[PDB]
Amino acid sequence: EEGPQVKIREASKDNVDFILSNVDLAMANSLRRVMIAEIPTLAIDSVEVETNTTVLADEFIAHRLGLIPLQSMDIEQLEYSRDCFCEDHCDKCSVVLTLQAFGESESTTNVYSKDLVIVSNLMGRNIGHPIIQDKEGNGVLICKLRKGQELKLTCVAKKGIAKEHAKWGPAAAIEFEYDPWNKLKHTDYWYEQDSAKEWPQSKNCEYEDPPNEGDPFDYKAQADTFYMNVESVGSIPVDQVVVRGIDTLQKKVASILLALTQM
Amino acid sequence: TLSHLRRTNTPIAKPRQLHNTHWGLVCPAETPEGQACGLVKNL
Amino acid sequence: RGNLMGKRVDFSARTVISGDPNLELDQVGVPKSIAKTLTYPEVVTPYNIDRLTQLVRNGPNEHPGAKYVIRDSGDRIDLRYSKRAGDIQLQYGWKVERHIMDNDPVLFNRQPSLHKMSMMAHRVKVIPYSTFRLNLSVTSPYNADFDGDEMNLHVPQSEETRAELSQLCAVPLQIVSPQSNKPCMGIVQDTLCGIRKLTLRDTFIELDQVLNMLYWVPDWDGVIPTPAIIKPKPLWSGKQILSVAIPNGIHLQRFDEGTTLLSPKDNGMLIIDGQIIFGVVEKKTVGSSNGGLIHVVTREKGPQVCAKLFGNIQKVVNFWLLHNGFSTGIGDTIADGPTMREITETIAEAKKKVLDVTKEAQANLLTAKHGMTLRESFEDNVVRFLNEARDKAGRLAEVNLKDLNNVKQMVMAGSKGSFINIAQMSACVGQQSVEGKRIAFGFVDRTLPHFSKDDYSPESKGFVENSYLRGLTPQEFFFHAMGGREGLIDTAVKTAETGYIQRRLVKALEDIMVHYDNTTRNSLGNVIQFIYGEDGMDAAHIEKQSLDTIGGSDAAFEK
Amino acid sequence: ASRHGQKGTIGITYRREDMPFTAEGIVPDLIINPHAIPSRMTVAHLIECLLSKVAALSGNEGDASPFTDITVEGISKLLREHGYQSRGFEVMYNGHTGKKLMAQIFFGPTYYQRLRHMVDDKIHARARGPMQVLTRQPVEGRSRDGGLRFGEMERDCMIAHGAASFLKERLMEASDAFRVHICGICGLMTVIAKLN
Amino acid sequence: FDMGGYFIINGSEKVLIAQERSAGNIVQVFKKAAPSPISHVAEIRSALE
Amino acid sequence: ANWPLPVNIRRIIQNAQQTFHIDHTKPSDLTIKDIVLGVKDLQENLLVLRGKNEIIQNAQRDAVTLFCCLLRSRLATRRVLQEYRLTKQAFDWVLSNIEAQFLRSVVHPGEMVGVLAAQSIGEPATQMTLKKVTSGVPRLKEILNVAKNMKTPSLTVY
Amino acid sequence: MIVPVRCFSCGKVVGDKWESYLNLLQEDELDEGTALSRLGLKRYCCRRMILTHVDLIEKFLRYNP
Amino acid sequence: YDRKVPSPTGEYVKEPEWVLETDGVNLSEVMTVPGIDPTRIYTNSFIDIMEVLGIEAGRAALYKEVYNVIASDGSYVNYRHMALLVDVMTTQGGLTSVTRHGFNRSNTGALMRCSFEETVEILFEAGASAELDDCRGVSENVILGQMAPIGTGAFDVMI
Amino acid sequence: MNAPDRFELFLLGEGESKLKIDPDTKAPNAVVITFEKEDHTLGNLIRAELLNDRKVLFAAYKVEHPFFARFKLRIQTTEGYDPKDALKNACNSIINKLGALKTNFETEWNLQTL
Amino acid sequence: SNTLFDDIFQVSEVDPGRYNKVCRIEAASTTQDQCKLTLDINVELFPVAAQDSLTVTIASSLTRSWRPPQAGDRSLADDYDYVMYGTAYKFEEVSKDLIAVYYSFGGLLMRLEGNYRNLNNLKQENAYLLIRR
Amino acid sequence: EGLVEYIDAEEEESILIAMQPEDLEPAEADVDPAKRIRVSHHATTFTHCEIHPSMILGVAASIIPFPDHNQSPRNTYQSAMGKQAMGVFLTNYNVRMDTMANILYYPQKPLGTTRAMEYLKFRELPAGQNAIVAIACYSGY
Amino acid sequence: KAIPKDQRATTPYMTKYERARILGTRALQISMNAPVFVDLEGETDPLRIAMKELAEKKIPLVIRRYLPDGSFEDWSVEELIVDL
RNA sequence: AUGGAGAGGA
Ligand SMILES: [Mg+2]
Ligand SMILES: [Zn+2]
Ligand SMILES: [Zn+2]
Ligand SMILES: [Zn+2]
Repeated sequence: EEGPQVKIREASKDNVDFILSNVDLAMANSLRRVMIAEIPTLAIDSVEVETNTTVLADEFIAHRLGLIPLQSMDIEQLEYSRDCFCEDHCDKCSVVLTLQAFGESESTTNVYSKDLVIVSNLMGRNIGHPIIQDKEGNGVLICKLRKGQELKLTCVAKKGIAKEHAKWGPAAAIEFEYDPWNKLKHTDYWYEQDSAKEWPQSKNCEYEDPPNEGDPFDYKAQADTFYMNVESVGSIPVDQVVVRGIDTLQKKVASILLALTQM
Repeated sequence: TLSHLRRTNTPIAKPRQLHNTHWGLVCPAETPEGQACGLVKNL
Repeated sequence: RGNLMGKRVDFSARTVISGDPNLELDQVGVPKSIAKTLTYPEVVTPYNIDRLTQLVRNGPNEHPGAKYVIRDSGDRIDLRYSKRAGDIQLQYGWKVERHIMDNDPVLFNRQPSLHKMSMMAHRVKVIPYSTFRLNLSVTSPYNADFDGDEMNLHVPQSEETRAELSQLCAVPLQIVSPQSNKPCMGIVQDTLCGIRKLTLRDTFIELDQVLNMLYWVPDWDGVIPTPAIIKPKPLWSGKQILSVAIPNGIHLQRFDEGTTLLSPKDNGMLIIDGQIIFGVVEKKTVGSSNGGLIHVVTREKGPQVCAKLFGNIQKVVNFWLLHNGFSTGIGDTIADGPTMREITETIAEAKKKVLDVTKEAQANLLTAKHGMTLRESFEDNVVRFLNEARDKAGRLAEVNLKDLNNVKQMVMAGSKGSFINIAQMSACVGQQSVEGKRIAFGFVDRTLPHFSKDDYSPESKGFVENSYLRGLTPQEFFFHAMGGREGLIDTAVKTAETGYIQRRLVKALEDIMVHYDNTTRNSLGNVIQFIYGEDGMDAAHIEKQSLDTIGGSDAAFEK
Repeated sequence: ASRHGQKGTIGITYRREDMPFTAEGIVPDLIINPHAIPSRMTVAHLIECLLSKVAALSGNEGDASPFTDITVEGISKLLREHGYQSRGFEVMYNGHTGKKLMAQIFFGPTYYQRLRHMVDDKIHARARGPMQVLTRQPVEGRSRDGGLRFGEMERDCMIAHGAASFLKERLMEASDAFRVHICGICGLMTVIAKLN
Repeated sequence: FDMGGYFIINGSEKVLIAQERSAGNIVQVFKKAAPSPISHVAEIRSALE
Repeated sequence: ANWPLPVNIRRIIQNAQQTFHIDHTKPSDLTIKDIVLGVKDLQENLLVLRGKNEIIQNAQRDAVTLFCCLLRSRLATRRVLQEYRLTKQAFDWVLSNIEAQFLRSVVHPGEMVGVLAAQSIGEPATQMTLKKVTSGVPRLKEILNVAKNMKTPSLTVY
Repeated sequence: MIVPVRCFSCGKVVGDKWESYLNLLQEDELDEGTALSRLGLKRYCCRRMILTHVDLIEKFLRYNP
Repeated sequence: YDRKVPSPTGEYVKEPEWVLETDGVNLSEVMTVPGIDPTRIYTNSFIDIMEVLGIEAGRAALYKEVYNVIASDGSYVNYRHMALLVDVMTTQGGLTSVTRHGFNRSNTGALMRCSFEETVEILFEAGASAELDDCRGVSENVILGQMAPIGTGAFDVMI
Repeated sequence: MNAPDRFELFLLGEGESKLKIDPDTKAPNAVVITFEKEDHTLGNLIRAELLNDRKVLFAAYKVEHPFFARFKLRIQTTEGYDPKDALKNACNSIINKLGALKTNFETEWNLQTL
Repeated sequence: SNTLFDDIFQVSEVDPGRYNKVCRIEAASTTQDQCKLTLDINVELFPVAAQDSLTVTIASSLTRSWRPPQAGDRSLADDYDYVMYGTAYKFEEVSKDLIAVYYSFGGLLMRLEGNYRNLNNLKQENAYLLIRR
Repeated sequence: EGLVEYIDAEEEESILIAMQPEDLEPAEADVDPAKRIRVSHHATTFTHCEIHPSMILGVAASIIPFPDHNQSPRNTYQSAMGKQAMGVFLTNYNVRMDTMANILYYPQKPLGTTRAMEYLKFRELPAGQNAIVAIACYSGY
Repeated sequence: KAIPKDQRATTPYMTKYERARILGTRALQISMNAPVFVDLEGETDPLRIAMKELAEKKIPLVIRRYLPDGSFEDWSVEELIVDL
């Protein structure tokens, strides 16, 4: 196709390692910012506690639930609770869930995210399932209970952005590097003897040419080819963090354009 | 709590100086500033 | 002395302070909740009403608002209760305690107050978050840092009290200060470590950036200056742009120790008309210095032109610096393989030079210097034998620190750091002293039970041969511990004695003002000086100026 | 404050994007100015960090014990064995732009503690309120919605500037004013003010 | 982990701080100032243990 | 030679051979009279002390004496025309300016100087902290105590 | 005081990995540096998240009511 | 010592001398010695100077001293402050101290000297002598809570 | 305690519009567009794209104080080009690049396994 | 609106006085033995080797906000590789019949020595410097 | 069994203590330049060698990592501060009742430890988080 | 005592204090809606009026200065020159 | 509200 040129080179359920060819740094970057903290997700945003005779205190669990990853795939057909025409939450905008556990055993009863339970009408949307990469099948580790210890919750999860708190962060760790052997001289390397024996090569170096000493500095060259990898918390599959990343940057770019027409 | 149980008070000719002898009996580092600096110590 | 000379007072406040790069020099970042509490009585006036009745309407807990409205009878409508607070018709004359607002004049303060400058006036920019914020530069006259300091703020309550604040006490009016007939506020840390950075000849800046920086200077005339380089690419030099922050008619001339209208070392500093011509910018220029840029721009342009100078030099340098960046790692405290070997020998000789003096003196061959003991001239010797070794090893390290070394860079910039700060870090820490003399014989005739008695050798008496980078040994440590403490002890006692000096010093002169016969007297009319300072002049407007009648040849004078 | 006199208060908070980033995607929880480093020669700090990076990577604990043979060099040789520049340096990229930082940055794990004294335990503001009984002067301490003492020493300051009306005002309408009655003769307050 | 060495009085934990004093029953000689009639002084703080 | 003195002359000069854009290959238009005689009766209105009587006026000649050694040394005829080729209007300014720039510097009656002179000495004493002389805070303590009982008394013979 | 859900700095989910961490040390008996690497915690901020955490909760359960 | 002094030829050139330095002070007898320049001899005791060479020359050393404590420390304070402080000490005739014995003795209003050290007794005997108060002092109008004759209140304003 | 809600970072308040456009009094043909509730994410990328546009004299942005999400983009264009149009195309271009970045990635994502 | 000086030069020194991007150039004039040059040359843009010969000009010609190109469709007094714009600050008598000028192209300075550039090299704010080949 | 003895200052005065048992008394006879420079074995008499130098330190000081790479006064500050460093002060905070008690939500055993934290129970009850510190000038906030 | 319109040493320059206190005293009067003696050129701040009132020397106040002997000198905000 | 002690911040 016409412009920017993605070459996927390593792909998993949670890592996309890709060259991005022919872009401004300004764009290669502003995509990343968006992938970090501008694509919506769903995570717990109101906890009502019925009973809590646990070691942990009320707002401490309340807070831990936030960070619990929820399948936000169809998140785009879920509304923002502040937008929606209800009062507090509803089944258009919120996914209620329940945590129930009570110690029975003599040997520490646990509470896992796998213990959570959808309670709102999903209405068919592929939403708010605690996401579990856990190999034995039980995600996170909410809290621990003694013999006689009870906890009874009702978390209403909402639509949000990592701008509005990094719990709604859909991305985790975004690797990002350009021009492997400072060909642009965008850094001055702190050295002690030999800049190049002291500072190490990043695997990215193979995919670009050496610098060939005898060549004089390339002044007019600019920023191309940006070597990235988006990891995914897993509330959105890898591809969709990038695709939605592209989309929502595209979206909020578009609403400037709209914004003019109103004026 | 630990530190505050192991404390020394000294009321009232140059007794603020960490004197040589404190070696390994009184802590060379731990002490408050100003007010009663080097008058209060820790074991 | 506690309920009359210094009373507790209304309309005050205090909070932790933090600094703020995009705040104006004469501004005081006042958190919204304090802004909500402190009032200024305003009289209802034909001019204001519309902005005032609005301020009532808003009520006492949404910012630009008010509590209490005062009437004819002098009653006191409380606006947090009262059946008529979302009402009220504002008659002329009435007073309307309002929230303190943007661009009010407040007295800002740090204790201990030991200045005119420890109490300034500021303009209240109101902000979120619970701290008072201030411009880094307004640091020195207040003596603040942000290790946790609290600061006071007092609010006038008459129209005249405001006058007196913004006409006498205002920060820009204090910029050039009578103390050392120099100015007291400068350019600190980042700005100063970055302005050196930006400015060295090797710093070139290409278009995209040079457009943003230019935008960043609020007083930009909106005219891109022609680039130094037009060739293969267009670039603008460091100096090039910053020069856009320097107003017009500002000529400055320095020269340093190698400097010749070409500044091969990029020495010195020439500024022809609002544009810099050569030399790196750094403290001596943009400091709190005597000849400095701040000293000039104040006298030459005004106070408020030079208030806004701090603003513009920072807004641009900050920005630059944000995007080049700056660090310090223990890499910066390593020094050459050979420079480490070369330093150790440089100690090891001061080691056999003490040995050899003690070896000499113990054999009664040491001559007692006039008016001092044998014991004394040997002490005086060995101390000046190990100081000359710290400095020699510290130098030998300072000379190895290449231009790219972040510590050596704040030393050149003059942002923080000294020589000795390097000498100790990378080389050897030097001798530890207490009571003025090297480490005592606390134990009987030895220093620590780990030495023999009568051991006057360097190590045994408190020389710290190692560097903070290599690490101190157990004794070295405990010796250092001893010095360290003697420090804290006086810095504790030093300051209590001082604040008493000040207290009499103040209480002695107190009533001395210049009278309308330009004479200098007290309350009784006992003259003290017949012309203030023997020349009639206020210290603010004085300046160092060479008198080129005094020096020079009898000949070259006639010539 | 870290762990070696190196204390400080938060000036601002930046979300993960606005923050500088190492190439592998990491971000700092905390940035501190390189200006608190040359003039308190807090050098342990710098080592700690470098050691704490290798520990977190290698997966063992760091032996920062005082009198040892642990060297910044041995620690370095170690971090090299492990893929990074052996002094704690790491090319970062400015958050806003994505443009490589021209200087490389010192960047590690560094044991850092959170002291008491948080702003909203201090933030105090007064504008009218309670008075002592004895003096009609305002009551002491922020816990009693008190007032700040216009100290003897700060009265010095208002005298310096020339501020006469403000000195009086911070000493009359703030604090206490009072309207006593005087006898044209003797010259005392022995007058019986039978006002009205 | 509570390590003790304190007392409990009216619910509050009070800790006794080691008070340092100058040791009894010991001989000390003190060179004594410029304007004194007594040049040296020998002194004993005498108490029954 | 480097001393504190009101009105920075050199920068009024720079701000003249800037303000009127002045070349260094073309003649002046000053009479040896304009220079010499203006210089002499600029002096006469650099007013610090005003009184029209004998004693006061003799105080005035003394309150300016030191500014004027400069004034004359930098507005001397060979220097004016040779070192900074002023013109008759540009000079008239450089003379006119110096007077206004001067009159600004005079201390204002009101200037509570006691409190000022204390703090100016007291503050940098506060920042004093640490070969055998009494120096620093302890010394300053003797001095102000009018210390009869001084720790380093000492002559210094010539 | 229980595992942090999700590392601070980097953002990744680490909570679900505490149990498996203990087991990779205690039972397979690998060194902590291997266990953390096997759990796929490759970044060193996501690493310290787990190695440094102290499961105090276990001491807290120990109290009665 | 070094000493910058004229060459005949004009230029200030470096002329080094020999200077001698003492522990202890008797001036009454060290200048009346043969051999020494008695126009230049200096004692760090400004309190000697004063009783020996006169009050006015006493002033100059009391200053030079104050100046040295400052400048040696690194600082610079403009002449006029140390001048005023020095002048203040010197102008009662003797060397009036900056303590409750010096400046606080001198006849100035009672309410004033009261707000320094000997707070109670100052008023006691000042209440015995039937002292009258000027009320021109800073301290006293502060105490009376009125507009103290200071900058803003030096003058007086009318129509 | 004085801290503002986080939703003030992308939600407009009462009366606030997404952009104000003003005449820059300094130069001619010069515009200073304020941008309530946005940041470097957007500002940076419009300024860098507003530059390849061969018909533009000046393009810069600046986050006044970072307590607030807002920024001033100033653009000066040629004799004839109106700056708004310079923005207009500057954005459309961005959207088209991204519209194509998306399809290209999508195409490549589909060929990979795992 | 026209040239102001012209000459070919021969470089006899390069100086990376601890700079990477700049060098100080000590060259002489082929022709007039009363002439030499001292100039800072951005060696990362246009490398200057020693033993080189370079052609130096002044002009003042081919001041409103610098425009970008679009002048990529405009004439430009450059048939040259390397070009700078600066200010003149001092004009020096080296006695004679000998005279020198000083230029700052924002910090990269210049020393130029001769005599015919009397009536030719104004006291001015203008001054370009064009180096080729 | 008499391998260890109790010494007070008065008696301390009459004995010679070794520092390192190891390096301070085998025979005598290369040296990694990086390791600090130590005096020597000098004087052979040693009645009784020291347990371990680090013991000269108190409860607050033995918390500081490499406190021997630090200009002294600094350790003293750190020493009065760690006493105001929020954390778990007892495992029984739920049950206990105090006018003021703060606990850190996620205490962490520091990454660099003194050998004496082991006995100080610090690793077990720490106050402080192992946060990622960038030393840089950023926005200058 | 007096001291006539002639024989005056007192500076015909306005002391910053004199001015700061006139600007205040006027800024007081003005804020209590006393009439204003210049055309408020879009200004409404009771003080920033009084500066415009003073730049145009239309303030009818007499600065009474005081010499130590008890004698005093009158000066109008007319005769008085505002340089600063 | 008053008196009195101790710890702590810059
Ligand atoms: Mg502080
Ligand atoms: Zn709903
Ligand atoms: Zn009566
Ligand atoms: Zn991580």
